[PDB]
Amino acid sequence: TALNAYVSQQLSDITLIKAGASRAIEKVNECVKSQSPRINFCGNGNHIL
Amino acid sequence: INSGTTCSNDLLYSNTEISTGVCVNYDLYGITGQGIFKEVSAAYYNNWQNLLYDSNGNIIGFKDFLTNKTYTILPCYSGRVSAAFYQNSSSPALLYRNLKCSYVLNNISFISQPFYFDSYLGCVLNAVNLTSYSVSSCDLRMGSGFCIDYALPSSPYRFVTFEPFNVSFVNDSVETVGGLFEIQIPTNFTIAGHEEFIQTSSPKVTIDCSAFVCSNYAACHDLLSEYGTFCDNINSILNEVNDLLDITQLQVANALMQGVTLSSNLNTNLHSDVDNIDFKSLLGCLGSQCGSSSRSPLEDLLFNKVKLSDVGFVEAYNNCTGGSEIRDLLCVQSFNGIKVLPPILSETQISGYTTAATVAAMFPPWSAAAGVPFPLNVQYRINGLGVTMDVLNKNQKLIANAFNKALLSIQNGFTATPSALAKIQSVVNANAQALNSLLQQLFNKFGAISSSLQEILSRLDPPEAQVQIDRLINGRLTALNAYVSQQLSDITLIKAGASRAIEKVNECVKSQSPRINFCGNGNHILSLVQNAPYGLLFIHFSYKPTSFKTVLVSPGLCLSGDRGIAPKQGYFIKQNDSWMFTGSSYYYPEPISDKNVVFMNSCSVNFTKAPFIYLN
Amino acid sequence: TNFTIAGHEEFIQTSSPKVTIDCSAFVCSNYAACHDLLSEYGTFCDNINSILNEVNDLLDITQLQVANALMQGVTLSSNLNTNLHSDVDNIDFKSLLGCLGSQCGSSSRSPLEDLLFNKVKLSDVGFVEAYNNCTGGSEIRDLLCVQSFNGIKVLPPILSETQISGYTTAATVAAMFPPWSAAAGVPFPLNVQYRINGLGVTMDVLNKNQKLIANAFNKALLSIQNGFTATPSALAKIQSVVNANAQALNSLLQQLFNKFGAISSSLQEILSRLDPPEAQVQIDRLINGRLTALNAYVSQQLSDITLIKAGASRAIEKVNECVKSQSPRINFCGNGNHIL
Amino acid sequence: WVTPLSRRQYLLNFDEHGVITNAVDCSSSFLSEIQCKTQSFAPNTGVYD
Ligand SMILES: *[C@@H]1O[C@H](CO)[C@@H](O)[C@H](O)[C@H]1NC(C)=O
Ligand SMILES: *[C@@H]1O[C@H](CO)[C@@H](O)[C@H](O)[C@H]1NC(C)=O
Ligand SMILES: *[C@@H]1O[C@H](CO)[C@@H](O)[C@H](O)[C@H]1NC(C)=O
Ligand SMILES: *[C@@H]1O[C@H](CO)[C@@H](O)[C@H](O)[C@H]1NC(C)=O
Ligand SMILES: *[C@@H]1O[C@H](CO)[C@@H](O)[C@H](O)[C@H]1NC(C)=O
Ligand SMILES: *[C@@H]1O[C@H](CO)[C@@H](O)[C@H](O)[C@H]1NC(C)=O
Ligand SMILES: *[C@@H]1O[C@H](CO)[C@@H](O)[C@H](O)[C@H]1NC(C)=O
Repeated sequence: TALNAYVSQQLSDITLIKAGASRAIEKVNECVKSQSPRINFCGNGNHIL
Repeated sequence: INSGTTCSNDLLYSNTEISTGVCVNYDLYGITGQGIFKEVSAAYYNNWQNLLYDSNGNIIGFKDFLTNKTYTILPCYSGRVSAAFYQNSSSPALLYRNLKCSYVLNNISFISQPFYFDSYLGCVLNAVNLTSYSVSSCDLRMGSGFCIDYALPSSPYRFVTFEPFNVSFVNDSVETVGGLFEIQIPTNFTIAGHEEFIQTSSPKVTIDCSAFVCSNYAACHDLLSEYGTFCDNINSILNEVNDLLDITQLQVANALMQGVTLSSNLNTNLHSDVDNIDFKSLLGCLGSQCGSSSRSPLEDLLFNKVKLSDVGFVEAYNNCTGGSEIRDLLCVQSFNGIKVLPPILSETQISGYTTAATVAAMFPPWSAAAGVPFPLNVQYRINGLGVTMDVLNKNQKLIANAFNKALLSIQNGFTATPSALAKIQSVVNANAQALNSLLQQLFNKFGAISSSLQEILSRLDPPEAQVQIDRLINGRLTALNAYVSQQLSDITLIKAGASRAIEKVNECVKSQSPRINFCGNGNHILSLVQNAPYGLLFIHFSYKPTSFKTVLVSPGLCLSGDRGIAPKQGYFIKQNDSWMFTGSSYYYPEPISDKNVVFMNSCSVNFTKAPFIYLN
Repeated sequence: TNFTIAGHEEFIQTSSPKVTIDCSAFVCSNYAACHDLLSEYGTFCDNINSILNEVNDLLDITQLQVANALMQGVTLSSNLNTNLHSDVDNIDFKSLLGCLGSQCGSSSRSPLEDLLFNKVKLSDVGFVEAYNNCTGGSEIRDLLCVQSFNGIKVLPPILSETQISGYTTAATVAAMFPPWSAAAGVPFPLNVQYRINGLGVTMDVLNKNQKLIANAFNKALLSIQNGFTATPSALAKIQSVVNANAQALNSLLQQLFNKFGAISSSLQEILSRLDPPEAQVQIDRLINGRLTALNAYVSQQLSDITLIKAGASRAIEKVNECVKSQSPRINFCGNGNHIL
Repeated sequence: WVTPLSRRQYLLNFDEHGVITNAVDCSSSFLSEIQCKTQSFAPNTGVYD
């Protein structure tokens, strides 16, 4: 029962980890390697690089 | 046991022939079960072999001793019935999925049903075959594009198709009629509104692991102390869910209060309108004198229709001790360990943040508009869709009246049958159902003699009491584990939704992004934000044409000298034997200039040649 | 100095098979002494069904959102028959269009969709055909009917594949013929020229070279079409998802042959060999294990549905930003030099 | 009139005065099965398995 609870908690946390990693990939592709015409996404209003 | 030759002939019976094609109970030399037989031709049976098994240890064949014949054992059908029932009806419809009507009426049914026919899903009972008719929405969805409709007066049920989406059709051409295409350009327009609710939070549920199980008995506590901690794993999950909710709320507040600056001369009692646009229903209070409530009238109307809010739980928990009637279920849940805690930030603070964010796009220095006034920003965002600036400068009071009418309509639509309140009440009902299930879980025996510890402690011996309480403890702990797993699965989706909520707050309200088909529906103009129970409410304004006309347009032209011209967000029309330019969203002919035509240095093949355009 | 046009493919999962499980049919097949004990665990039965119904409702809402995103603001003419008009500016679209107009019938998919579906058997139509070929002839020794005899059965989605194919065909036609409701009113060749010019290419070469662009598009479409003979990544994922579903179903079915510390894994032998006072414990020993297995399965399903919904939202965003419009987001739709 | 008896499940409805007014046998028809599943007498519109 303890092992099942642990693996369930791990499988639940993996989803949030993957969501954060996808957000990081999007931020890398849209703020580091390219200058996106979006406001309040990469920084705080006055974002340069 | 139940296999061999030494049998007991006390309960004697006569030998019967083996029947094939029917599901019957068999007793084959001790082998008992239920299945269907089938005569086959098998040659793999040796002299010392008479049974056929599988990898799981199930008999799937045999050979009779008296008659050397081979048979195969297969089970018969075993399934359920799908029934669709309306609000007030005599008998619900029936659907046997993947079964023919003959098999149903001959084997599994013994009632002479008057209505029966075959479909793509199976045999349909108590319905009418009307698949030639289509509907837009039906509450009884069966699958594969079919749904059952109910018509008040044969049978009231009908079997029709399901098609919730369709395209608009016009009477134009799909070819090149004389070198020019045929498209429709709007001639009149108006402003329309649309509300949207996105859930950003969930009720914070805290469970006392030592009170849900072993409420007040000492022997129960001493027995639960033998299972180790077994409560810290639940407390940590609850605490981490509460921390995730708090972080989400803080991130939403930061996104609402990111880079905003106002003046110290506002009072919200005299400056509540700009360009003849009434915004009193979307503002709270910002100044010196104000009470404990700062919610706008729209937020008031939204919160007055929901009882379980941030203050509703507080009032319900206050009205538990003493009082007049304590028959409420919330007090009963609180007396067992299940209690809901308020969020870290009050609703008044969120309402004030929303009011500040709304004012930031209404008065100088126009923080939420990059330093652009409200009417100028609206005109720019309408021109960006292919509308000339002249008709926008001439029609301003009309736009103000359209905005006022849209606000009045979106304010009055929440009275009879709203749309954003449906999600709120659904979330509330889901939480209430989960709490009721977790509470009713305590009324199960789980193999014991009773579901009450008092009877077990006052009837049986301490060892028998322990034996009876152990199973209850295990069952309740399993229920708590299932509940915390469900809570994690729900908080994951809540985070996924709050992410998009924050994204839309940052990219649709406090800023204007070139992302088309993201905030609105392609014709988005402006988006606002409002405070809602367990989420936020967005007011999306769009550009909606009303009238249209048929005109002939040209994709591009080529001038003299192998030069070419291409329009931007528009077309080239022909009137009084002259080429001019018009917008893509409003019919307004204007002379061809250099600010709306892309210049090229190559004459295309399918471009219309006209050596009469005197443009440099 | 010289350029060409290349094509790529990408598959995003948006839905999943809808699995329904019955507590009674899975725990106590047809025995009353087992039902008498299962009645004590009353609240454990009407929770798995609720979780599965919530999962099915979420999948239905996701499919409806995908359909709405595919059919949002699409104005088409009433003089299109989909058979007389199938190519524009020397670019063929026969392998990408199905059937649209008042001349079609049941068959409405495209040759590419037919070629893609002819390699996948465990689809909704496949499940329907299997459940039809189950008991009642066409011997059902397959595992699907055995799972169906124990309560494990897959239900078809709300919207059939034909309707989704028609929606995709309409969305593709919306950017192929006037009015161009999916290209902001810009014709296809002019839109391609503008998208190429936006990367830093002069208009002279684009205006002088158009048949080359048409031939490049045709060659890319032909290479994408005649490329499924091997094992690509899209087909690999489409097979892997159904393989994982089948593996999970078989693992759940195999749980009925475990003893969990009892004398046997079959209730028939227990009921025919021991007395009820000694058989109740042996039956409860299996009931507990089967309930735990069902709980673990529904937990795994609720964990996977979140990733499924995230992928579906990503697909909806790509459809709304990369297909029906041209968004100025670099390194989002393609590898920097994306066109359409 | 005489009719035999047996051990079966039944649904009972009590008013504000404690008088039984309605009853349905859960093993009589499918509508009765739906009513005993929902523990009510006017269930909502839906697809019940
Ligand atoms: C179903 O009924 C038909 C006709 O009564 C019979 O021939 C057939 O064997 C039955 N099927 C089973 C599985 O008993
Ligand atoms: C079946 O086979 C056995 C083994 O040869 C034989 O002794 C017996 O007579 C056979 N039965 C019949 C009915 O032929
Ligand atoms: C139901 O109606 C449709 C349309 O008229 C028809 O094609 C179909 O054959 C009918 N079904 C039966 C069982 O007759
Ligand atoms: C455009 O529509 C508005 C709204 O009814 C109306 O007041 C106005 O007269 C219309 N203009 C024309 C030119 O039809
Ligand atoms: C400027 O706009 C305001 C707000 O609509 C209006 O009250 C005022 O009369 C306008 N000024 C003139 C000169 O019309
Ligand atoms: C570019 O390559 C293609 C394909 O080989 C060829 O047809 C074309 O002539 C080339 N262009 C130039 C300018 O060499
Ligand atoms: C130009 O028109 C011809 C027919 O005159 C047609 O075949 C060709 O596809 C057209 N090209 C473009 C780019 O529209």
